[PDB]
Amino acid sequence: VPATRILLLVLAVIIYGTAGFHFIEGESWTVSLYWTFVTIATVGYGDYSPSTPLGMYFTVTLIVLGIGTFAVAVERLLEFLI
Amino acid sequence: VPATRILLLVLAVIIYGTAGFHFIEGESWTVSLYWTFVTIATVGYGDYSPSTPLGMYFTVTLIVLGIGTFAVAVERLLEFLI
Amino acid sequence: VPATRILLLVLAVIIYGTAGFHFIEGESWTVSLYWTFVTIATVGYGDYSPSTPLGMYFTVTLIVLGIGTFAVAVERLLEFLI
Amino acid sequence: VPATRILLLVLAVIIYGTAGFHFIEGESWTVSLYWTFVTIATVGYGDYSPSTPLGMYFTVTLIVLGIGTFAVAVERLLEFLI
Ligand SMILES: [K+]
Ligand SMILES: [K+]
Ligand SMILES: [K+]
Ligand SMILES: [K+]
Ligand SMILES: [K+]
Repeated sequence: VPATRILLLVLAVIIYGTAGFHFIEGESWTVSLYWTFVTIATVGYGDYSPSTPLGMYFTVTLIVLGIGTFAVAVERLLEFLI
Repeated sequence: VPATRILLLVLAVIIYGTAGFHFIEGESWTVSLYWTFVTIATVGYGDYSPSTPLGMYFTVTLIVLGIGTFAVAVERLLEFLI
Repeated sequence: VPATRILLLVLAVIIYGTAGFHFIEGESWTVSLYWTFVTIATVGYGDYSPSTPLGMYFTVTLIVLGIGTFAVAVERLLEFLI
Repeated sequence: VPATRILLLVLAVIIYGTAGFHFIEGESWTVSLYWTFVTIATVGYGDYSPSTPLGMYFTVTLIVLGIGTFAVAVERLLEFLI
C-alpha cells in the first residue's frame, strides 16, 4: 500500500478511537486522543481505561482494528524519516 | 497457514484465556474476555491482573501461547481489510 | 541502515524523551530516563505517565517517533549479540 | 539460529530477570518470574514495577536484552506448534 493511504487509514483509526472513548466513557477529547494512541501503540499505561461493558467491547474493536494499522504506519514513517 | 485456520487458532486462545481468568481469578465472563484481548495484544492496562499464584502461572501460559497467535491474526486481518 | 547509525537514532530518541518528561512533567532525570525506555519499548507499566495536556501531546510524539526506532535497534542488537 | 539455542537464550533472560527483581526489589521468586514474563512480553500491567533507582536501571537492561529475545522465541514456538 502507498504510504499516504496508510496515513489515512491510521487517521481514521484515531478518529474512531477518540470519538468512541469520549462518548462511551465520557472522558475529554484530549484525554481520549491520548488514550487512543497509548492503546493502539500497545503502551497501555492504564491511567485511563474503559470501566463500562460497552467501553470494554469498543476497546476490543479498537485493539483489533488499530494495532496492526498503527504498526504498519510507524514502519512506513521509518522509511521517510530514515 | 490459511487465514481461516489462523482465525480458529486465535479463537481457541481467546476461549482458553477467558475461561481461565474467569475460573481462576473469579472475574466475570465479560471482564475476562476483555482482559484476554488486552493481554494477548500486549496492551496490558493493568486494570485487571491475576492476584493468585495459579493465576500468575496461567497468565504466563496465555502470554506464551497467545501473543504470537494474536500477532499473526492481526497481520492476516490486515490483508483482507486493506 | 548501518547498525551504528541506528544506535545514534535511538540515543537521540532517549535524550528527547528523557528531557521532555523531566521538564514537562517535572519528574527526576532518572525516573524520566526509566519512563522513556518503558514507553518506547511499549511496556507501559503506568507507574509514571503524563498528567498535563502538554505532557500528553509530548508523549504522543515520543510514541510515534520512538517505538519504531527502538524496535529496529533491538533487532540490530540481536544480530551482534547472537 | 537453531530453535533450541533460542530456547536457551530466553531461559537465560528469564533467570536473569527473575533473580534480579527478587534481590533488587525484594519480591518473591514467583512474583519475580511472573513480572519477568510480563515485562519481556511488553504486557507491562504495572501491578509490579521497580521502585528503587537500581531496580529501574536493572529493568532497563532487562528491557533491552529480553524483549527481542522473547519476540524471536515466540515466533519460533509458532513454527513448531503450527
Ligand atoms: K506492548
Ligand atoms: K499498565
Ligand atoms: K503494555
Ligand atoms: K501496559
Ligand atoms: K514484527
